[PDB]
This record gives sequence, structure tokens and C-alpha cells, in this order.
Amino acid sequence: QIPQCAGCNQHILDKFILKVLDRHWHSSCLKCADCQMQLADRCFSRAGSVYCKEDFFKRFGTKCTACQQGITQVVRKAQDFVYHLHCFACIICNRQLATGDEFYLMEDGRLVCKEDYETAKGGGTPLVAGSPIGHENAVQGSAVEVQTYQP
Ligand SMILES: [Cl-]
Ligand SMILES: [Cl-]
Ligand SMILES: [Cl-]
Ligand SMILES: [Zn+2]
Ligand SMILES: [Zn+2]
Ligand SMILES: [Zn+2]
Ligand SMILES: [Zn+2]
Repeated sequence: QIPQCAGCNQHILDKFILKVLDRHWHSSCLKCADCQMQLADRCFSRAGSVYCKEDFFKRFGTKCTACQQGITQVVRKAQDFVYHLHCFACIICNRQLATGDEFYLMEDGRLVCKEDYETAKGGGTPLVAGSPIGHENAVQGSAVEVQTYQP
């Protein structure tokens, strides 16, 4: 089926069809709201608009998953979730997780150290704590893929 552009809602007759996480785009509609630059690498969307990596970081403040508050300091990451270092902590024992620590990530971003998770015997994802990283590397935009309507 010929997709309608997520941006302009028109049918995309371009041979190349850009796909951003389950949505389809004209190449010419995937442009940063700020600097009007084509988005070929990846896409940063907030609210109802799209931005490049640079213009996005300078516009929106990344909010910690646990405390829901802004963070120019290094952060911790588990999957897509982003945390203050002091919020990267087990919800049961309140102990801060450190690089190398084994923990479980719950669906809503709640963190549980390995020992407390396994002691209590819902569904958690096993992970190993990575070292702190910068915001830039923290929030990786959505991948822009390319599809073509073929026979
Ligand atoms: Cl398609
Ligand atoms: Cl074409
Ligand atoms: Cl550490
Ligand atoms: Zn379009
Ligand atoms: Zn831009
Ligand atoms: Zn926090
Ligand atoms: Zn714990």
C-alpha cells in the first residue's frame, strides 16, 4: 500500500520512501523545524515537530526517568531510559548502581539490583550498568530507514 506521509499526510509517490519508526515520510518532508535541513541520519521528534540532533539538544531538556527532572552533566542509561547518576538506583534497597553492577530494568524504567530482584523471585530485563556518558550520546534519535514500493 502507498503510505501517506507522516508529515504532510499526502500519498507518497516517491520511489524512495523514508521510514521513521513505523511511520513513513517524503524525503522533502523530513526536515528540521529549526534549520530546515534534510534529516538523512536520524530523527529527533518532540511534540508535533522534527529536529536534527544539534537543534534538538539546544531546545529540549532531557528529563530523568526516575525523578522526571532536567539534567550538562553525565547520565546513566538503561535501554531507552535516561537517569541522573544518583537516580540510577535500586528501588528496593536505594543503593546507587555503579558501572558493572548487575540489575533488572522494569518496563516503566524502575530499576532493581540483581540481589533484590532475585530475592523477591514482575517482568524485568537483565542488564549490566554501563559507565556514565554525555547527553549527546545519551539520547540517540530515531533511525531513518529507506523503503521502496517494489513489485
Ligand atoms: Cl511502504
Ligand atoms: Cl522518484
Ligand atoms: Cl562507577
Ligand atoms: Zn510529505
Ligand atoms: Zn536542525
Ligand atoms: Zn533523576
Ligand atoms: Zn537493591
